[PDB]
Amino acid sequence: KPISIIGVPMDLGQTRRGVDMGPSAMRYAGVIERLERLHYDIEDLGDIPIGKAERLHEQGDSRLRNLKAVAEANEKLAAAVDQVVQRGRFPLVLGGDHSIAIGTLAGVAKHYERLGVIWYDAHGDVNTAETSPSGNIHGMPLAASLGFGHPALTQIGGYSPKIKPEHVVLIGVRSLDEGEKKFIREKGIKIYTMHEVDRLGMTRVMEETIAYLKERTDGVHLSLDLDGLDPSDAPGVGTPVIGGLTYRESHLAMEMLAEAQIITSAEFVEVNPILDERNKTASVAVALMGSLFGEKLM
Amino acid sequence: KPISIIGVPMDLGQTRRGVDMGPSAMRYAGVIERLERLHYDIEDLGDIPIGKAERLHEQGDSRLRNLKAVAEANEKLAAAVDQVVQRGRFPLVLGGDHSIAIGTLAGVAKHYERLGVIWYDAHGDVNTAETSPSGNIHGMPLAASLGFGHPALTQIGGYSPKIKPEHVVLIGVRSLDEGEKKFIREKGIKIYTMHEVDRLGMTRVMEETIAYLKERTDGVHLSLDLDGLDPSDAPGVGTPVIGGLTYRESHLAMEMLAEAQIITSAEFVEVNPILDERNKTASVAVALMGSLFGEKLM
Amino acid sequence: KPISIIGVPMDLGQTRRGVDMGPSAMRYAGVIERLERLHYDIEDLGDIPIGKAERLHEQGDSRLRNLKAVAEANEKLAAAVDQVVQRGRFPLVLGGDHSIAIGTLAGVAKHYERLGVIWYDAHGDVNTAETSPSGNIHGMPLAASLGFGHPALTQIGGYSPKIKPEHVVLIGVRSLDEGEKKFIREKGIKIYTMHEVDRLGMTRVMEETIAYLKERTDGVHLSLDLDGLDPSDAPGVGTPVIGGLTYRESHLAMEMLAEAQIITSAEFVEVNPILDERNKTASVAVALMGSLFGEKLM
Amino acid sequence: KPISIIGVPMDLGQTRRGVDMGPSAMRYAGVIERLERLHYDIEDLGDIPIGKAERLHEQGDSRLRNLKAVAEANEKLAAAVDQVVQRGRFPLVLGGDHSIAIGTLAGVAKHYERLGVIWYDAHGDVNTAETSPSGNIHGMPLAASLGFGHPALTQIGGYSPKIKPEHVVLIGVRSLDEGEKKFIREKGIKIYTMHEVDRLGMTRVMEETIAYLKERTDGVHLSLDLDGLDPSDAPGVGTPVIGGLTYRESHLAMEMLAEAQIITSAEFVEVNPILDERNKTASVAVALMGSLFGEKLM
Amino acid sequence: KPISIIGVPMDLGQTRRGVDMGPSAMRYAGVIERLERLHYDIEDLGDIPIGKAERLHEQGDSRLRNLKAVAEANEKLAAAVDQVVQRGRFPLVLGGDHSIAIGTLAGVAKHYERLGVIWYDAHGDVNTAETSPSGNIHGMPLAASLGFGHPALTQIGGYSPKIKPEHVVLIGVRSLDEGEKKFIREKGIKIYTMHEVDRLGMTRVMEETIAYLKERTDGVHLSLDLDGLDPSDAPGVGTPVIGGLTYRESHLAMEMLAEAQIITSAEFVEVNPILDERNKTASVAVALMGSLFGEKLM
Amino acid sequence: KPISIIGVPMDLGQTRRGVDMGPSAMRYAGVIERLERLHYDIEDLGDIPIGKAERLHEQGDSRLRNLKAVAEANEKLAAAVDQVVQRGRFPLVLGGDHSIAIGTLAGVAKHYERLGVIWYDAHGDVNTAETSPSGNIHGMPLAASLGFGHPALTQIGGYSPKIKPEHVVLIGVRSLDEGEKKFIREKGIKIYTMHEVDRLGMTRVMEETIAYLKERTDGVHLSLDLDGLDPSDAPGVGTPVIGGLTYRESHLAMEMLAEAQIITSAEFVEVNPILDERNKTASVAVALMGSLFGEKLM
Ligand SMILES: NC(=[NH2+])NCCC[C@H](N)C(=O)O
Ligand SMILES: NC(=[NH2+])NCCC[C@H](N)C(=O)O
Ligand SMILES: NC(=[NH2+])NCCC[C@H](N)C(=O)O
Ligand SMILES: NC(=[NH2+])NCCC[C@H](N)C(=O)O
Ligand SMILES: NC(=[NH2+])NCCC[C@H](N)C(=O)O
Ligand SMILES: NC(=[NH2+])NCCC[C@H](N)C(=O)O
Ligand SMILES: NC(=[NH2+])NCCC[C@H](N)C(=O)O
Ligand SMILES: NC(=[NH2+])NCCC[C@H](N)C(=O)O
Ligand SMILES: NC(=[NH2+])NCCC[C@H](N)C(=O)O
Ligand SMILES: NC(=[NH2+])NCCC[C@H](N)C(=O)O
Ligand SMILES: NC(=[NH2+])NCCC[C@H](N)C(=O)O
Ligand SMILES: NC(=[NH2+])NCCC[C@H](N)C(=O)O
Ligand SMILES: [Mn+2]
Ligand SMILES: [Mn+2]
Ligand SMILES: [Mn+2]
Ligand SMILES: [Mn+2]
Ligand SMILES: [Mn+2]
Ligand SMILES: [Mn+2]
Repeated sequence: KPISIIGVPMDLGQTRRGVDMGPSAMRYAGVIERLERLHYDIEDLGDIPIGKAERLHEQGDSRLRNLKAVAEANEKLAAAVDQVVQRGRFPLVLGGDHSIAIGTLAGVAKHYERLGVIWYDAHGDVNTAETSPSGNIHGMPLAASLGFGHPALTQIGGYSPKIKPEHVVLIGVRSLDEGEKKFIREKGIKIYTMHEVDRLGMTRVMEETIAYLKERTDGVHLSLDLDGLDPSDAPGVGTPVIGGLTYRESHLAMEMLAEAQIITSAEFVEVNPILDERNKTASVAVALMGSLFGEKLM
Repeated sequence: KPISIIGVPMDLGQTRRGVDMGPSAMRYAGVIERLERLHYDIEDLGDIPIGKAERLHEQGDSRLRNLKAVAEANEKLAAAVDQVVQRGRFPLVLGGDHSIAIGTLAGVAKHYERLGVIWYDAHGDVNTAETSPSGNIHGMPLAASLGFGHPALTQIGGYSPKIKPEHVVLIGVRSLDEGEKKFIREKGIKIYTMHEVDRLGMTRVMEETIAYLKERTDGVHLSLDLDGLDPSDAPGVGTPVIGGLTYRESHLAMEMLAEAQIITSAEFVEVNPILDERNKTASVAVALMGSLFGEKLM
Repeated sequence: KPISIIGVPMDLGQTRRGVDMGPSAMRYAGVIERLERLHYDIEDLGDIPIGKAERLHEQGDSRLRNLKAVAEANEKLAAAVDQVVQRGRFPLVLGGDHSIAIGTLAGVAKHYERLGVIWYDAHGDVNTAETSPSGNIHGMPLAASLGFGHPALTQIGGYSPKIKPEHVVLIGVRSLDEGEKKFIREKGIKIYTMHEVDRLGMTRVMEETIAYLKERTDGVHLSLDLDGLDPSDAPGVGTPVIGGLTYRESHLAMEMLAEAQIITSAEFVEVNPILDERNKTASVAVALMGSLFGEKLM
Repeated sequence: KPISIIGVPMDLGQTRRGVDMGPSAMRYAGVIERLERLHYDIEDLGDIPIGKAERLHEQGDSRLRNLKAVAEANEKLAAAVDQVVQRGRFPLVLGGDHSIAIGTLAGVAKHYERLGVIWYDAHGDVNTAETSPSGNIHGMPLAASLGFGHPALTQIGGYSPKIKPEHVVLIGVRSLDEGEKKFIREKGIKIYTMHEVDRLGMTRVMEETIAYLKERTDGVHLSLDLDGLDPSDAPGVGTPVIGGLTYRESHLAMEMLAEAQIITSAEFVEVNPILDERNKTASVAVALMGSLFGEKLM
Repeated sequence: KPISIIGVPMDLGQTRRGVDMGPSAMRYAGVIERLERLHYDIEDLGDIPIGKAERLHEQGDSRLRNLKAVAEANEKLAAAVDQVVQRGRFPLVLGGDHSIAIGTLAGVAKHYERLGVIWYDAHGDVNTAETSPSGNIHGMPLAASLGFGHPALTQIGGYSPKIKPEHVVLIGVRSLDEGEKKFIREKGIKIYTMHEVDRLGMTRVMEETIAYLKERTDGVHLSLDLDGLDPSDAPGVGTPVIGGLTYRESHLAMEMLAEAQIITSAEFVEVNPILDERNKTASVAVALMGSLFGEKLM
Repeated sequence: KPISIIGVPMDLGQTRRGVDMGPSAMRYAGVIERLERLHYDIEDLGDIPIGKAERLHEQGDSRLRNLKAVAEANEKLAAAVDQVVQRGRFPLVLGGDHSIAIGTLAGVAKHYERLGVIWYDAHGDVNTAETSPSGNIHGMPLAASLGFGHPALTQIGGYSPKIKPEHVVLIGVRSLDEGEKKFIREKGIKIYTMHEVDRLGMTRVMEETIAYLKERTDGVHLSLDLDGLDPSDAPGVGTPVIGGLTYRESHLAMEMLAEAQIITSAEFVEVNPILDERNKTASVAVALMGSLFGEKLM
């Protein structure tokens, strides 16, 4: 299926500047060339216009920092993504902090009976203004997409929820806030923390994830945060957490997903050139995209 | 069970200075705060007074360097540990070189009918003055505790042996002197070298270890030497050996032990701030203690 | 004098992508905050719109790569800069590759009888299509400003030359093409290569430079390329050359310039976040700007 | 079986200078002492004389760089190796780029009815002048030994082919040219790329490899290219590819081979001191040789 | 003159733990052997007992963190130092944060009519509770010794001030708070910031410093903070500031002081093993002490 | 004057293996191409055959390790060098440990009435079997050439001494054994240790050196040991000593020598690829040769 790339230069979901340079860092890491080689009809729809944040003290949210600008940028993204899907193309969203997942899922979910989600990440991203310890919206996209959070976030695209808890699989988690542990536990979300990855191995984790979703969804969205990889492999992220997934485990994951042919949309986020070492993180993302989209060693 | 921390600023078991700073390096890495967060009644009983070495020339044996100071400090440690156990508290000993294991086991073992031991280490520590290639007592604590070695060491606490060979499990070993291989083989001590870790995987090694001990001991003492981890993960040790256990394998091990609820005493040793990089090793030790004591990602 | 910042996201002057992210990397390194603290009336006029390059094979220049887009972007910059000067403000241009110096000098020079230039750089940037070994325009701005090169470049702003050879001082040079050595020699341009910096010392080099220009110009433009600093101090540049000026020599230079009060316009260029280590180079630039604009240790 | 070491200071199989220093870098890393310690009768037959290449423009094929010199040096190697085998000794060849495998296999194969080969490498080394993207002969030894390529290479030792496709096992591959993928696929060569190693685990890949070959060969030659290991473990190679085999996986592999007792000849190649960090790569090779030849941790 | 070493395991002058390990890190870096080699009668009087701080909320001033404990420990130090001077020995104090200078100067100054001070540091350490931006007493010792600050600090040893402004020389300064710049300016304290060191050169700064003090004091105390050196040379400090003095400049400084024979007491402070790389900073301090005490290359 | 390169793969003057790879490490760093570019008639006469060391036990002196092999290789070198000089060519010797200086000076000195020597090094190399703390001949070449030492070394080439003490200038020294300090002092050899370099500056040291020699010699031999540079700039040496000459000071020195036109022979020694980082040291040596032989930045 033809691919359409949409860059979302978003950093309002968190406080570290530079993550808005992620889309172009990845473009410069050769994302187009990489995919063209796989003989794909690849189109780059450019970047979503992101607005600026007003004085924190002058406006609305500390438990929900930059809510208006984040909700507006996400409305735009949701529309762009909805259109690509309508054109029968695969939407490949390049971030940008994880708050953009709200817009991506808003544009995709409407097109599926039961959209599944694989959240490849070191965190849960299931906080609400009530549970968030930072007020950073990039830590709330999954919860918001499940229909939990501020209506400005849960209603993007004009509907909610975008997905169901039983159709979500978290992989690589190693940092959850107490409220999130409760959320995950209570909503019954399938989660493979680093304990399970270490204990079962990435092959088994992926086999189970693929079988679980394939068995109950009609589409699967891959939401990959580079912080899911160990900081030694992906240093250019704002919220690094040691003891993460390796470069190889990640390529294996992408290769098994490609093999399964279940991924119908994807986004690579949190690439921050300014916290990186010579674009290493953007390069890992592009390599991972190569695997996801069909590259084979043999 | 409430925890009592006992620091043992010992460096007389070997020749590299600085390992006596281990206890405070770990305190500075936040060992108390870390454990308090797990809702533990944690108490820090301070440090065991360690004496200074006698004239190297007038000293008893080059095969048993600093024997008297080491045996004396170990008598004190054994008494302090014995008391904690008698008070119904879990003794958490922070070293200090591995020779302090002699004192820790002397204070604990008397309270169990069949105390088991998990020796997480890159070496065997089962040398005697006859087999030791260095004369360093930190390479003899396991043998001494099994009743093999100089009486000044084997009789600490007034009894011997502290444990039986069939109740010991070595994990992560990758450097054994010939006499130690003979000792292990002949005493029939269960051992998982890096070959078995690489071949079987940490999960299986831990499962087997836990089941083996759970099946025949009434208490288990964890004796963890930071040199058991790869020098890239724990550079601050006096006897580093490449090709070691990773950060994740070590957390998995601690998590599986926590889950099993078999650890009744523990000690983290050989942290040397002076051979380290910004307290990285003390930090790893504290993180490992967090997993051992119940932290869960989910 | 009030400062007006103009970002020029230019990378068409050379081939390494990412240098177009320099303006924002510096903004993120805190350029505004830094200058505001010096109690300056600082204004950020945003970025100059840069056009895209057409197929190399489809258009005009290999000895003059991206000539049209480079000349057009420079016309825009020249206008923006001209306006700031007319408003009686100091133009502070943030790049972007060095080809933007063509536009900056085009906007400034018209306002001075004898504008002097200090070219802080590892190279000479005095090539023409005839002498250029790469066809990269970022290696021709000085020559073009002196009136030597393609008319599309020498006539920006509608006049030429912008400056005279006798009013130019090169500092930190350690890589000159043969044609450039001839150019410098023949035009009689004052140059302090690393040999002179090593031999005389930065204090003497700066004293002489300041006295030389102060004695014959009515304004001095500082054109600072980060590659002038050693790659160990400023790794984020496309054309690094070892054995460069140190962090301290650079701050000394800026401090002596501030003291002299001869700098009437300035530009910091070649900052490339994508070839950098955690924004180190953008940070050095901002620190250097702090010194240039008056910061004092005492 | 006694061992005879043969150094082959070859760099003509590729373009990076320095790989000719590999034999001595390994000698300096202690290859002799390491093996003597295992109680081996070890003999160092010195180095095979390598000639200098003729003028490239006067050379016969650009798709076959340095063909004459490489074929010549290979004839000499084949003779020396043939002799060692005839003397009832194990030939241990130290390189030198991988093109020397042509000579090693030429001297060995003639002595076996069905010689098996384990190609521990990141590449396939199955190119021909037609498929080679570089013209570097170090990327053609496996194909040449299988009887595919220039006769100057396929006829070394006066016979062909040296081995059959069904007796070859590639391990650690992560970089194959299209022509090579077709070659491997069509010749039906057993291959375990990083996908399989990641998916199945080294233990299983080795068990299967050993069982497969043991079941159909009368001798097995190990041709180990240090680039098979991750560049972080073995940086001193001319063709590094990230996402490689770890230090531990490699020792496990060697240990399982030693255990199986199937290796009848071996060669360690591509060590380049000039692209290395303090002889790290030569040291790894020597340590792997120690495992291959019988070292045991327990 | 015989030397008496006094360790002061102090970290209460600031907030980073570990600087209390400085005295022993330097002992382990070989301070005694180094000095014995210079044929000195060296004596190690051990460490000054430091108390623990009282509850912050129950403390008297947040602008003066740990005031009681710091003042107490300083009284003890002053007494020990006073005693060494009375015995006709040179007091060599090892820290420990810079707040200990209050105690060192208190024990020394009383023995001189006009004690001079050389403050080798990146900061001024001339803050008061009013000007301090942190409330950390390690940033107030110079002012306190000059008689400016809380009486608990200014009256240590029972007298004040210990020294006069005209007898103080600051070298290597590159970080002064506004209040401190005003203080230095108004008290007329001689200061050589990095600008002067860069501009004049270390040789000239030292010649002038030595001549200035030699001309008006009857004793000179060297108070050397390792943060005065660049963080690349001395990473183990709590308040690092880039663009510092080099390893060579520091040895030159010590060598010129030794040559001048004006140093009558000294202290090396802020060494923090826990923020260091393999005891590098403690080693630098010891090497500098070797130069200060007479080592000569020729 | 045409240049003739003579490689001397010598490591018998010391104990660390690998320095014998120095000549080719430098050839691989492009020494020929570098000099050809300067329009030199450059000829590479290959390498001097070096013999293997005798049984350590049956060897002549532990105070003169490998004396016979070292003296023999030096006889050969002296002859090869003597010939080059007789052919009117400049002898450029590449080492190899510093003991080869004995042979280089033996072949050159006979052709001058008063040959001067510039010993660019971190050590003095003026030990004898009596003063040597190691027995390593690479620490005795200067003394031997001055006629002090074992006759097997002092009589190479059949005459002695090769040079006079008043015609020698040591630069960069920072490590002298006591006997060497006495030797230097008593023979009245001109020496600029790091103290003088730090105090006077490289420019002044070079000016003085050049004038001193120019005023009394008819030829000057440059004997440059890479250990003269700081280990951070030249890590690939067997006897590194911190606090050395920088990359720039070394280029300045070479440039001033080139300018003076006094160097009539030269040798670059102690490059050890095996203790280096990606051939960095050989690269520095080649760059230095480029400056020595006339390269100019301007
Ligand atoms: N997309 C991310 N990087 N999320 C990190 C979230 C961290 C933390 N749970 C928070 O809510 O602040
Ligand atoms: N299997 C693992 N890698 N576990 C990591 C656990 C780390 C630590 N105990 C935490 O809770 O953050
Ligand atoms: N606890 C330790 N670090 N032990 C290291 C022992 C090393 C060696 N086996 C010895 O006996 O000397
Ligand atoms: N499975 C492993 N990691 N084995 C490591 C063995 C290394 C080497 N053969 C030794 O005996 O030291
Ligand atoms: N602004 C620059 N970085 N210029 C580098 C120019 C390098 C070289 N002289 C060229 O013309 O290609
Ligand atoms: N004084 C200096 N740093 N000179 C550097 C010269 C480097 C080299 N000879 C060149 O021409 O590029
Ligand atoms: N032995 C090697 N390093 N081979 C690398 C081969 C790389 C590539 N397949 C080629 O044929 O050029
Ligand atoms: N299992 C793995 N590690 N696979 C790595 C594949 C990397 C990438 N897709 C390639 O073809 O180069
Ligand atoms: N001894 C020191 N490290 N002093 C640092 C002082 C920093 C700052 N001027 C303060 O008063 O907080
Ligand atoms: N000569 C120097 N190195 N000056 C450094 C000054 C740095 C900067 N202007 C500051 O005030 O922090
Ligand atoms: N060329 C050298 N690297 N010489 C080092 C000499 C070191 C010491 N002075 C010795 O005589 O052993
Ligand atoms: N000016 C210098 N850099 N001197 C370095 C001297 C270092 C030390 N005192 C020694 O004798 O080794
Ligand atoms: Mn996320
Ligand atoms: Mn141990
Ligand atoms: Mn430039
Ligand atoms: Mn290969
Ligand atoms: Mn201070
Ligand atoms: Mn030397």
